[PDB]
Amino acid sequence: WEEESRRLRGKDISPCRLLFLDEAARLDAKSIATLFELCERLQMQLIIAAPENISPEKGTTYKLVRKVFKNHEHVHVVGLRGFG
Amino acid sequence: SSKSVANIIRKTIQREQNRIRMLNQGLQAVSFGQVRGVRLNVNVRESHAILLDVLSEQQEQHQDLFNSQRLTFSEAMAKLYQRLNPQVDMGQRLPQTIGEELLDYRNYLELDVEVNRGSDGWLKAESGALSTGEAIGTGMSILVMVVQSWEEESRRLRGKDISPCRLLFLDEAARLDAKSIATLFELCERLQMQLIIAAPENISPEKGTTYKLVRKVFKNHEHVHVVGLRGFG
Amino acid sequence: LLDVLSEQQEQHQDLFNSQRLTFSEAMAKLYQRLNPQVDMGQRLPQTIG
Amino acid sequence: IERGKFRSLTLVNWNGFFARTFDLDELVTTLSGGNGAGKSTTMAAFVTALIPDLTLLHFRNTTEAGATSGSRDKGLHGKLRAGVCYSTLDVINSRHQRVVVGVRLQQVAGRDRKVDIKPFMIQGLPTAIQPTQLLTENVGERQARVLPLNELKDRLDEMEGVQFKQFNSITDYHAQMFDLGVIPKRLRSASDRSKFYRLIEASLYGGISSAITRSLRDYLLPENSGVRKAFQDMEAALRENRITLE
Amino acid sequence: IERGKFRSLTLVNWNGFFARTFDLDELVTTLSGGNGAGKSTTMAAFVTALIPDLTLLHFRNTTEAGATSGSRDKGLHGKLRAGVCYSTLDVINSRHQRVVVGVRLQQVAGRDRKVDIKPFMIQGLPTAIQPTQLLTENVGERQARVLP
Amino acid sequence: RLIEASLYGGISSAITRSLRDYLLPENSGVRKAFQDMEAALRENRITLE
Amino acid sequence: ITIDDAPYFSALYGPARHGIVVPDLSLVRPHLETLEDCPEDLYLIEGDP
Amino acid sequence: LELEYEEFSEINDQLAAMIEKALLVYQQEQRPLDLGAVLRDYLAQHPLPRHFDVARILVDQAVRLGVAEADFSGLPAEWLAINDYGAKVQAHVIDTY
Amino acid sequence: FMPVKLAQALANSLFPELDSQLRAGRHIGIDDLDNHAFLMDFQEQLEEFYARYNVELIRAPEGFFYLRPRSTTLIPRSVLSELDMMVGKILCYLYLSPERLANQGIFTSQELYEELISLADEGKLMKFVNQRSSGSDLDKQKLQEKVRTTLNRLRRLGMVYFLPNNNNKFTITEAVFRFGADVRSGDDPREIQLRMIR
Amino acid sequence: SSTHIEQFMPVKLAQALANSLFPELDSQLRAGRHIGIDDLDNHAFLMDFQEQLEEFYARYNVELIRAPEGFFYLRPRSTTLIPRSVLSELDMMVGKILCYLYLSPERLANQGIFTSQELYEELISLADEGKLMKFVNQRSSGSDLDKQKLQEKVRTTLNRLRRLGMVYFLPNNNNKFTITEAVFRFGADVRSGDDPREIQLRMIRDGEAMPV
Ligand SMILES: Nc1ncnc2c1ncn2[C@@H]1O[C@H](COP(=O)(O)OP(=O)(O)OP(=O)(O)O)[C@@H](O)[C@H]1O
Ligand SMILES: Nc1ncnc2c1ncn2[C@@H]1O[C@H](COP(=O)(O)OP(=O)(O)OP(=O)(O)O)[C@@H](O)[C@H]1O
Ligand SMILES: [Mg+2]
Ligand SMILES: [Mg+2]
Repeated sequence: WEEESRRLRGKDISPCRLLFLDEAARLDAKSIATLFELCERLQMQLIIAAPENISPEKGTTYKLVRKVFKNHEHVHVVGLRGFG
Repeated sequence: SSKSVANIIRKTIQREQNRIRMLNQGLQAVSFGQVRGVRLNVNVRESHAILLDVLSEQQEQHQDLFNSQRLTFSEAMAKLYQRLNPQVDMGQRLPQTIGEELLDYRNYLELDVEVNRGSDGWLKAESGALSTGEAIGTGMSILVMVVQSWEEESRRLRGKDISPCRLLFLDEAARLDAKSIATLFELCERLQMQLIIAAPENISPEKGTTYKLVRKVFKNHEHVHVVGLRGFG
Repeated sequence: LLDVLSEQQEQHQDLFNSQRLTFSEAMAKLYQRLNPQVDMGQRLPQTIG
Repeated sequence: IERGKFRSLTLVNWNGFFARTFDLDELVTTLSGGNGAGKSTTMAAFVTALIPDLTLLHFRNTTEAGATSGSRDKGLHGKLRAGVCYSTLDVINSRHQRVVVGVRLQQVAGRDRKVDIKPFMIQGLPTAIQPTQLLTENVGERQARVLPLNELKDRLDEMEGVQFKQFNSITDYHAQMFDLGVIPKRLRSASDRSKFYRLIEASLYGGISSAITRSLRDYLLPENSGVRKAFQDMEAALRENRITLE
Repeated sequence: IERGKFRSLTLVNWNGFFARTFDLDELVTTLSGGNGAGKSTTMAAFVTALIPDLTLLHFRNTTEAGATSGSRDKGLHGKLRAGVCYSTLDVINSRHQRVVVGVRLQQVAGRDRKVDIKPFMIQGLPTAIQPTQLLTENVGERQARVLP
Repeated sequence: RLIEASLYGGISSAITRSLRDYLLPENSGVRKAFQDMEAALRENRITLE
Repeated sequence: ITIDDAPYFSALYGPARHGIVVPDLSLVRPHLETLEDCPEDLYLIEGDP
Repeated sequence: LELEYEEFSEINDQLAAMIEKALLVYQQEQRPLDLGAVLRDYLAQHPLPRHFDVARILVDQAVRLGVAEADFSGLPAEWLAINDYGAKVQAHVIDTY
Repeated sequence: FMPVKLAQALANSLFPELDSQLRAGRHIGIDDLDNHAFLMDFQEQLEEFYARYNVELIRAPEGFFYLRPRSTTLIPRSVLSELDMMVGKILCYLYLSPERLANQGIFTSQELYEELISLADEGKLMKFVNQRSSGSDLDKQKLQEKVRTTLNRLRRLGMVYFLPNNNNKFTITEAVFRFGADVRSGDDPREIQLRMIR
Repeated sequence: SSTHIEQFMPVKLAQALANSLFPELDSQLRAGRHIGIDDLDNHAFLMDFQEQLEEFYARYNVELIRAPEGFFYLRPRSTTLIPRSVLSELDMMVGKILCYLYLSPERLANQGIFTSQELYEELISLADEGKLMKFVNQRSSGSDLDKQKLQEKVRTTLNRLRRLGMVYFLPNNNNKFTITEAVFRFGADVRSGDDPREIQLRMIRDGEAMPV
């Protein structure tokens, strides 16, 4: 699709690239390594989700915890880092 | 005639309600994400409740329709049911079949599944209104309901000293978090029910037996190397 | 089929002595013309022509 | 008291498994390995041995978990290998009787991907003999030879007290399994088989099953005859008279 | 040429989120947490802000994937709270221009669980302004309010 | 379709079934020449019918 | 009851198999004189039904 | 408020490093490897709560080295004990490197 | 090709009739034994069949089936009158608890006429008949005539079943809930229904 | 074998119903639209599966009919599952005039493009103007306001005939339009040179036409 629109687009704009994948836990370490190298070679952004932190040494990560609180719900978000 | 039929139907209904209520208690306080309990809600349809009451107490008002020997009992039941709730239509089907439908007690009951989610009360379980793990956990709950019911059903046809085996699966088990897996283990253990779960190594349950698999090529053929561990804990 | 339609009688009659190409076949595709077995609908697909 | 247990699962000459036996846990057994290692294959073996009905058996991929029938391929053929294949279960009842139940599998030759299946059961086997030993010959070659049902029948009949039963219909096989307490309900008819398979496969893929949810009363409530047969007998005189008149 | 990138995602008054902003990564961004934490909800908010066509949006469970169901409920309404809601994206263009696209979402009163969407776009916003603050008013002692 | 298939992951049934429609782009130069032949073939259809 | 205990119980209860359980047996004493339509030998037992 | 942070522990990676270095000798000499003996010797070097993880990691490293030719004999292997408190292992000896 | 079960479903003798009815906008309740069972059995395929028309086949949570057209509907659409929704919301209110003891499920035209006149505001009543009207006998007669007319329209929709005789007495079906209010945790149906009627 | 389309339906009929053209066509047909030779897609489709469609619709107690001029339409029976309606007498006047216009070789040079004014002029040339005016208003006596009212009613009925598929307006000009062969149904009372009464009886017997 990006190649098709080369004619219509202005010369100086390259469109953004982004994809998703839910339940990433279904993939093993080798598969995720393959996926990361593919997407980085293509300048492709990814957003993935998994119950457990399946990607500790690449990109950014957020941890979500839901708290019941005064008869309603609230989500607490904290970041994670590769090394400490 | 009349009252006695109503009494047998009522007792059958009562026994089913009580058994369900007993099964229902085993599922209290099961934690799956924000779900905290599961129930099988049993209710009686109105159009049949009034029919059952009429057959119990107003029989002198309809005895003409019951002792008329030109038609059989099931036909009498169908005709009485059409006399009540007259707006009901009949799909050109024999009154005999509608009668036998009225004779089957199950047709009087309405069944639902409910979950006690978060701050809210009891809600009907809809897949689209739950996360992934909550859906998996609820499915397991209903499945154990079915298994218990079937074992109670068949025991009257089995030897006095026979207890059937119980086993269930779970593929791609990595979708459940540790807390949910603890809940599931507790359930199956309390139910004496075996489990076989598959996960790409992401989960390492300490209890039970574990098998490590690795696929290789040997003499130009696919071969699976297998190793096992057990007894920890 | 593109070869059949492209190359015309007067020059290529000397070429047409091959067993695979003839003029009548364009009308033979009238059978295929009536309805191909298309499945999913968007925009507008219709026929061999 | 003392509920029965499944003891082991054995595969012979499946894709990636020439001869493998898994010792099942009393509570939890966990299969673990990288993608494509063969986990789902083992569960396929288990269920196919449990319910050997080719009309129901359909191992669709986990992705696209809920779609229609779609292809004509049921996904089983590719898991076998050329030659003869087996899948067997080992069970211990409350009576502590050791019973071995299983099926023999073979790829039917042709353009299409079809399979042939035959159930069987063995009783009275000594505790000292394992299934893999029964089903293979240790010939001089590097790799053993899997022996067909003829050799197996001859080999078993030679044993003292061991009985080998080979079934012609699935109904008989399920009847025997129920009588020995291997399953919780005796699968009277194809509809019962379908519901039992629904239960198993819904557990396998996971999630709130649509089919279970639709027919909830059909699954959770037993059918009671008492309310009916009285009225069938009382109704009999009229039924016969009506039929005679017609 | 330098390809464009998504800088961040913002949610306001969603189910469980009052006002939260996720800063995306250049290559990979991961969301973790126990079941029911809210990961799939974040995915849904992003895609809704990308394609607001309400005829298409249909958030099935991950189980039952690939089954064309025609479900009675598309699953979006329940992910929203009462009152006004937002979902916005910040993007850096190849021309190094900051543009903020988004949608205003709002439940419809009535028996049918319907939803209203109104897209919008902002250009030229100073780099120092955060969407979380732009979309809220500070009322009281650190007890901000959302504004239509 | 593209984004949803990515979100749930895997071989999307709808994508593969119509792969031509998704991958191959359309060309206007082909259309400009085919306009004339389109008129002609329409006319032929008319007659045939 | 199962088939294994059925013969035992049938032998145990003998003719009284088809009696009625009634926890007092004094409340029937007034009703009893009215029983002109009943099997020639009626059995009554006391206990929690 | 402003986002906080939390960090991971690399103890298991270190454990994998010690085990792989300790095990490399078997391949280099092509010495037959028995999981029973190796696990029994190696678990003695750590306390009981950590045994399970050590066993898992050791198996992960060991299976990459060759195959066991006995697997094609049709003869199942036995469950060997590897420590007190009752832990067991099942594996044929690794012969083909 | 075509899915086998879809071909089976539309081959059934009941389909033409039900098709005709549905296209008209009729609602299928639990009363219509055979039609309701047919829809229950073949829903998964009928939904796909009608999606080809840009029309949605919905099963209400109460249990009744009906069609909802999209903006791109292939079926010509039509729309109810204001007085029609007024009467519909009244019928939804009458689906009450004391109804069981008050009428045993069978109402009369007069119940609805008097309820409508008592509960609605005069201004919208005049807007219904004609703005030039003012509290006159002929206006009330015209309003009665219009009430009978719209009630027959609703009977066509399947909302209300007339008892089979010339007199105007009827029973209310569950499908009337389509006019009803939104329900929130713990809210009383009477109050919310009245709140919308106001 | 079992689970096989042929058990429940002919293959050609299922193939037709699965086509992408069917819903459009079905919808239209039910609404009373006539199908001529110009809308190729539809016409061709009809031709290809004629008998299957006929058999199908038969289920409804309706005849899918093919006029000699090559146009398709729906004729309901007395027991029809689908409602049936009749055209107004003004529609008939405009219909018979559109028919004569189609035949007229004198105007064939227009290439089918006619103007509302030409139609109106032809109509008043043939029918009794002052007596026809009675239908517009009971008091009409040739006043211009009443003449404009007549022209506006003609404009309205002509628009109804367009929905029935009997006439097509130009893409950019609404004062001009083109005819189609479907108009020949207005000549059903005279295509055979016989007793008008007997013809009329035959037509009412066939369900083609009702009196007023
Ligand atoms: N029907 C089949 N035809 C051909 N190859 C198959 C078939 N079924 C499975 N395979 C292959 O067999 C190997 C094992 O597949 P299997 O589904 O058992 O893997 P797995 O270990 O369960 O994987 P995962 O847990 O990641 O789904 C894979 O290479 C798969 O491609
Ligand atoms: N439409 C809805 N109506 C009501 N509650 C909903 C709805 N959608 C999601 N929820 C609830 O919101 C919470 C967040 O669900 P969500 O799927 O986003 O979580 P998650 O962290 O992605 O979980 P999982 O990884 O198990 O899919 C859960 O409690 C879910 O039950
Ligand atoms: Mg798998
Ligand atoms: Mg989720």
